[PDB]
Amino acid sequence: YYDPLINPIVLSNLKATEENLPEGEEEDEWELPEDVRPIFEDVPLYTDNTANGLALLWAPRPFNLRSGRTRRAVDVPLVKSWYREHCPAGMPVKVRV
Amino acid sequence: WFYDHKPLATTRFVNGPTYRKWAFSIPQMSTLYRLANQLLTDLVDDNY
Amino acid sequence: MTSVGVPIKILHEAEGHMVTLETVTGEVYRGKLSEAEDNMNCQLAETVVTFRDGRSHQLDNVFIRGNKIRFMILPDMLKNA
Amino acid sequence: AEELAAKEDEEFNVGPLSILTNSVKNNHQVLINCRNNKKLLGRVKAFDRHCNMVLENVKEMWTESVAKDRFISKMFLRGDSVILVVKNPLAQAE
Amino acid sequence: TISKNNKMMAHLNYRMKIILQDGRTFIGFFKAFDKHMNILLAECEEHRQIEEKRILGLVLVRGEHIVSMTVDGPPPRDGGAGGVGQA
Amino acid sequence: PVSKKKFQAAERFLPETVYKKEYLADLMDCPHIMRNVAIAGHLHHGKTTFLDCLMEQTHPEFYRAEDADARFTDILFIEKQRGCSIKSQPVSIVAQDSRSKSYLLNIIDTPGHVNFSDEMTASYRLADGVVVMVDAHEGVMMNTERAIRHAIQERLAVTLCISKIDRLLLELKLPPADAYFKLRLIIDQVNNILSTFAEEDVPVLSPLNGNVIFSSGRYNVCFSLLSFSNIYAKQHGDSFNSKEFARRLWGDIYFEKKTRKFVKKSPSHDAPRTFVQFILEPMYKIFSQVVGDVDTCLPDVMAELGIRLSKEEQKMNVRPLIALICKRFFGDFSAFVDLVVQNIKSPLENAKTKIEQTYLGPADSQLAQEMQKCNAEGPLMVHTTKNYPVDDATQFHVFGRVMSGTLEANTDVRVLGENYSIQDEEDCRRMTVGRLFVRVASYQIEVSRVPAGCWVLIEGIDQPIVKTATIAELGYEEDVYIFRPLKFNTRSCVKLAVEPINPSELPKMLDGLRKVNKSYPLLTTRVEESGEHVLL
Amino acid sequence: MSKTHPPELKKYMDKEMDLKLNGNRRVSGILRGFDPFMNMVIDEAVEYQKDGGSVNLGMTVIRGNSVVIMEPKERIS
Amino acid sequence: QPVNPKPFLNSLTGKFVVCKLKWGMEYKGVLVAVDSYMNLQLAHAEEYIDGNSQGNLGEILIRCNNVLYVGG
Amino acid sequence: VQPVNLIFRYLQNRTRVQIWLYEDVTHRLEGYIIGFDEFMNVVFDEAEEVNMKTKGRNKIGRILLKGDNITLIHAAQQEA
Amino acid sequence: KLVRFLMKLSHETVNIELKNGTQVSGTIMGVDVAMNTHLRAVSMTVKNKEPVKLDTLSIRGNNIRYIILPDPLALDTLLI
Ligand SMILES: Nc1nc2c(ncn2[C@@H]2O[C@H](COP(=O)(O)OP(=O)(O)OP(=O)(O)O)[C@@H](O)[C@H]2O)c(=O)[nH]1
Ligand SMILES: [Mg+2]
Repeated sequence: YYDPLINPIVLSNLKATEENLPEGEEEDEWELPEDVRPIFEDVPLYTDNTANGLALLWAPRPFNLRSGRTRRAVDVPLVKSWYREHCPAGMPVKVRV
Repeated sequence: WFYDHKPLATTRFVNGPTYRKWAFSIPQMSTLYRLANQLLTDLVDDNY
Repeated sequence: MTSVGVPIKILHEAEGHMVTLETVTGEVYRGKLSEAEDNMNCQLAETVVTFRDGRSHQLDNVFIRGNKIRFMILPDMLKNA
Repeated sequence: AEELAAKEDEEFNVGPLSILTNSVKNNHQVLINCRNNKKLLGRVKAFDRHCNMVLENVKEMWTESVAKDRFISKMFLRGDSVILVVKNPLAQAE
Repeated sequence: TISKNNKMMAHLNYRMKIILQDGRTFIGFFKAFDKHMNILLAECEEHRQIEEKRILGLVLVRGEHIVSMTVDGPPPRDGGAGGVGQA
Repeated sequence: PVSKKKFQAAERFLPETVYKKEYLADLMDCPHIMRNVAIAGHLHHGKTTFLDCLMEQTHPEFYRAEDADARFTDILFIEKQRGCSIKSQPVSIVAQDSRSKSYLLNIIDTPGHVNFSDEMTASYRLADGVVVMVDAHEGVMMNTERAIRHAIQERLAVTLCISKIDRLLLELKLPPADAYFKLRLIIDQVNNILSTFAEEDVPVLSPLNGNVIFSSGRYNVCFSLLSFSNIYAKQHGDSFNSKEFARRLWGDIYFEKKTRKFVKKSPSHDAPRTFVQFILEPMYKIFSQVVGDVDTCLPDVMAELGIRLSKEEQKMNVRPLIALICKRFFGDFSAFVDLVVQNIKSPLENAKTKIEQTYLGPADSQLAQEMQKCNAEGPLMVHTTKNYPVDDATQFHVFGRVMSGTLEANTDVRVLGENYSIQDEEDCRRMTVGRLFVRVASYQIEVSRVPAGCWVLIEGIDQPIVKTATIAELGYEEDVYIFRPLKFNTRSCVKLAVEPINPSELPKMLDGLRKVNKSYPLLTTRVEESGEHVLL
Repeated sequence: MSKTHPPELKKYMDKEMDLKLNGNRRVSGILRGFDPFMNMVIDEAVEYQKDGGSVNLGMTVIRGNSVVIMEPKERIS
Repeated sequence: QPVNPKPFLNSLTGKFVVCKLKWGMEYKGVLVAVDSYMNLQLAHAEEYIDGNSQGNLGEILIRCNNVLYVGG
Repeated sequence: VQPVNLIFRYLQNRTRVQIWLYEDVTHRLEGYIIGFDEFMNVVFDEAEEVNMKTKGRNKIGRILLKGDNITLIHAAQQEA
Repeated sequence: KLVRFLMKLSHETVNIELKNGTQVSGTIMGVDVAMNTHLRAVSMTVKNKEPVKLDTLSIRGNNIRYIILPDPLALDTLLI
């Protein structure tokens, strides 16, 4: 869906490029055969899982992975993301240090 | 299965009792991504 | 594209090289194969025609119909493609 | 593969090929004129849309001119050589 | 033999002698063919009765003109590996 | 003594390739069947990662990580670390077009940072055309417009690749209809640049004109309207002329299922265009399925596309699975080779244009008349624009384009610098050429001769070559002129003085300054009258 | 039974073409039409006789498989 | 007004025709049947060379490729 | 213009046309086309077999000339 | 179709008359759907030339004019 935080696709003063479409009576009659059909026509463009899948792609690791090796429980440092990034603005000197 | 000892270890989602690999679905991973959210960073990229 | 036999594929790689071809009437045309087709119609640029009596002419372009070609001599390097 | 090799035999009941149809089943000799300017006289025992035939007990004759001939016990003839097939008046139903 | 797809290659890379409908004899290493019986001959030469020889190169023969072809010569040519012990 | 001073990738062996090396070397004789191509664009608009796909297709053993860009042509270790291309690297490969005819493609990857646009100039001097990468998200940016304008000034054939199209699907999540407008506007922005050049007509870019392609290097996607039409043709038994379908797959054309005909006015309130319907929506569905439904859709993806995925390929992560699905469905980037072959001139066709622009000698000198024939049997002229350090940095190899004749290894040649003139002939040397190579970034295919039109990396002549040079035949009697210096796109404003900490080690610094001056085309090293040593 | 793709004669159209036909006839004129069989249409066609005579044919159709060699007198468009 | 080959030959079916072969012999006879590939079967057919009959052949089947033209 | 459209011009005009035969350099048929098919077979009317080496003219009242034998068809002129 | 009779023959000995007048005699080791025929232990008698002896021969099937079949052949069983 076109999120309203995405700016609209417009520029005020571009010339529209010349579309050299086929023209004339002999060419409007050109037909595609009856079996030719878009490569996933009956598949829906999105499912209820699609919005979630799009979210996982930008998730923190491991959540941008759907598969992988297991790790030891000791290897997984549950809090390490917290001190890698800058200390929150209000934390005491005790905590900032 | 969320609170088993070695969850899914016997199922198709992980290789077996040696517990060396896993392969989840998106309903699984997204439910887990939600439950982790209190621990996770909000950052979407390394530019920060 | 859809699969077509190796001789025709090699002919399309003979494009841009010099080739020589003999027509069913016997004339030998040497030239630069500017186009080929899957029916092996051939356009030769820069052509030299040799008649069976051994005379010759230059010709600026020739189109030879595919089912009128007896054989071609391709260039050597196409054995590596 | 073989489906269009079996479906073939419908048209031969009525088309120009009927002279071959009658030549087989009623066993009439046919004087198949061919390219090479040679005549084959024999009983067709099979044929097809392309006009192949298998010939039993064949007499081949041509001019070489002096007449020469050869006798061939059985033959397969590639139909592209067949110009003209004639139910031979010098033979009959058998 | 040839074109029986499990043995498509049955004479590939042999040196073969090709007779065309004009009576020419080509000779060369037969190393590709087509469903139209087109053939590609590497290192090809032509031969005529007197025997007169000429060198052509890599020749593509349109299948329409081929009478027949025959094996003229073999393909060109050049307890496995391992080991554990010492001696 | 074991000073592992490595500063660039180097390959111990030649990698395997799909083509035989001998076929590459033999194609060098035919300038009809080769193209010299720059790849240009803004920073990080997908240039190097696009060349990674062509490398992966032509080199069976080439490894792309599932989660990092290989960047084969970023051979310098600083380029590995900085994550951006800093110096242009050439890559020569044989690649088949949609006809399945092999062409020798000479491609310089170029840096997209504005600062290193001197490397873009040095690459445009070797190329006959340019492919410009324009990020489907960002669109036309500062160095995109600079790369287009500089190409037209240098009289290169401009062609367009709209890269990173997955960013529309996956990050922006634009509906397929709004994706078409985003792509269209990028094409409009580019043609707005070309139409500023009124004085020399530049052919209009549109996918209908066969000179735009769409791509995503991350996911092995690259297509044009014809390569999608050929996918339909292949998939539906070639029951239609794919050229006529391609000709209808862009613009305000709508397909009508009731009538099977194509109409230029919307048959309903929401009818998708032929591009939206036949190209974008299948691309979205290739993604959205594997993104949302990796655990269930994969048999349907395999059944539709006619693809095999093993048990362990079906357990792949979403990014590498979609990339693998696209690699097996779309196959090799014939759509790129079409763009190059049909829209970029051969070195033979571009010969006349290149000598007009780049050669100082009179255009009807016999030597200019010969170079315009791009004659491999003509007199030797070579223009080298770019110097690359050998793996121990003792010396440089010079990279360049043979313009006429054949450059031969272990022969003597007259090398002319940028100061040579018929009046002041002092800037002229006889050098013996060492080995010759076809550079392919991290590795080099050695050759004994390189004919006109090709690119070559040259051993042994680098000492007098400060930046660009002309290498000319010794035997040649008439007046040899040089090729003109590079006319850069920018200036060296930033002035930075240097000074050794030991004044007894000043000779070593001066040797360093000579070397970096060879490396960077637009770097100026002065000595000021004050005695300061200055880099600009 | 086969599938026929248009010849690439498109660049020859409206230039004066020589042709050599079966039987060594030579016909010359403005080529301005073809089909998948390369059935030509030659406009203003002129026959060139075996003796240097010449005959105006006018607008002409040529069945494609009789055409042997097809050869401009003038530069490709 | 068009008069296409199949309607034409159908209108000749069961009537006397002359058929000329590409190699110069001519067969005159009643055209008994034709098919969608234009083979010709004739009855009472007689072969003429240089305008002269050389006798009745009887029923004949002329294979499609041999025919130069056929007509009344 | 296309071949089939051009034959329609001869058919619609009933222009007398001269047909060149395949391989047979010695005879040409002059007549009026009255119909044709996709195989280039021509139902030909008032057909006269011109024998150019004698300029003789036999006459053959309406024939199906098989398209396999057609080399060329052009409008017949006022000369004979 | 009758080509599917010939390829039921294999290891049969035949005389093949090619359209060129070449008589080839030998043993069929296989014949295909185009009746391209592959013979082994072959003798080509090219027209007006002395018979050569050959080990193997592949004849492009359109060159076949006729095959004299072996006289004992059980035609009744193969034409089914
Ligand atoms: N979404 C998406 N990102 C891509 C794609 N291709 C490359 N990237 C990313 O874009 C960034 C730049 O890719 P590069 O290949 O380094 O682009 P580049 O233009 O060569 O960079 P410079 O040459 O230094 O200007 C990297 O983070 C890549 O992961 C793509 O196809 N889709
Ligand atoms: Mg880069």
